[PDB]
Amino acid sequence: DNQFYSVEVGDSTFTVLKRYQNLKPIGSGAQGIVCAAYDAVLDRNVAIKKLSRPFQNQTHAKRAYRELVLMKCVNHKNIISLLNVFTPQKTLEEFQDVYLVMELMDANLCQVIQMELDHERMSYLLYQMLCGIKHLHSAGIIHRDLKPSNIVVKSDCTLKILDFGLASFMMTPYVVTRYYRAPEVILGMGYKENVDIWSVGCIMGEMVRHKILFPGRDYIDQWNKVIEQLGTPCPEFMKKLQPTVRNYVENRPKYAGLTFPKLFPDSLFPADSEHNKLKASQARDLLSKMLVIDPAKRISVDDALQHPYINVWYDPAEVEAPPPQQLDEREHTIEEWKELIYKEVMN
Ligand SMILES: O=C1c2ccccc2-c2n[nH]c3cccc1c23
Repeated sequence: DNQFYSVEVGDSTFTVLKRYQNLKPIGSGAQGIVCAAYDAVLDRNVAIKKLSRPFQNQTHAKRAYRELVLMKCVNHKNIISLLNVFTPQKTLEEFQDVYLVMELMDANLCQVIQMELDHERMSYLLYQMLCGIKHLHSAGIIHRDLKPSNIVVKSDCTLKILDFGLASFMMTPYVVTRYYRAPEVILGMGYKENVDIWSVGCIMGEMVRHKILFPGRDYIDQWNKVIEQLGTPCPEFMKKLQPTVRNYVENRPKYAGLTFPKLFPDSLFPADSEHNKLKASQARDLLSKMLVIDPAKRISVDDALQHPYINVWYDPAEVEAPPPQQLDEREHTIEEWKELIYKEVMN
């Protein structure tokens, strides 16, 4: 009595439990391919993500295992919830693919970016974003890899962050995105919680300009786009850079960097009225507090959530609450990773 059936979607095959019906493509990325589907058991729509051979490389396998262990433990209204996990393969020897069933959303942030939002929507999206980051932080997790493709939303303006971020060489088709990586994390500097504020900043700025703030072919080219617009960091900051780095950085063409009002003119914001003009200045202020090269001066999540522009949706229940009560860290080989993932999936 088999409980699986296969269907073609995109240029790949999905083999799932019969409960999942009428699958339909909805995008793809690095971690894998995703589908939309109706779940007859729960009588609702779900998102089904297929991880093909997650154990193929160390990093890829650590990501899968981690996301899998944390997706069952944490449970915040802004973190994507895992509904079910399964593999069609029935023995460790044959074990190949893993399927994650999650709540279905209507679009990722890349799409939202392509459009304009009113101050009310934009601030709400940002509120939920920072709120999710605060929950992760209080659980000892610091993302460090927040980007628009990792965030999804629904029509009712609800938002959820997908993966849990970062914890070897790679040549796979997976892009080398790093446009959203904080400066300190780039120049090998150490980092802290507020390292995520920089990403939110890049994302917020991108939702306003509708363009990647810092387009960089390579981590070297990116640093330029950063300095050009934001200007060169203060000497003190440099004193904090490693010799090998402070050298390259301090010998890099200096820059004044365009002011914030210029970087985010009133034309990118609704200037309908005084209320909107006032809201546009408060957004600009928030951006100038998050897009700070030197983290020492960059605002924190708790402060960002109190910012006038965001404060509007504050709620002491969704912010200050008791976070969740197996955390690996040892490197393993492909084979060990495959059994670890398999045992996890099989429980
Ligand atoms: O990539 C998407 C995605 C992309 C566009 C629209 C909805 C979703 C969506 N809804 N739930 C999940 C769970 C994981 C990934 C994704 C989703």
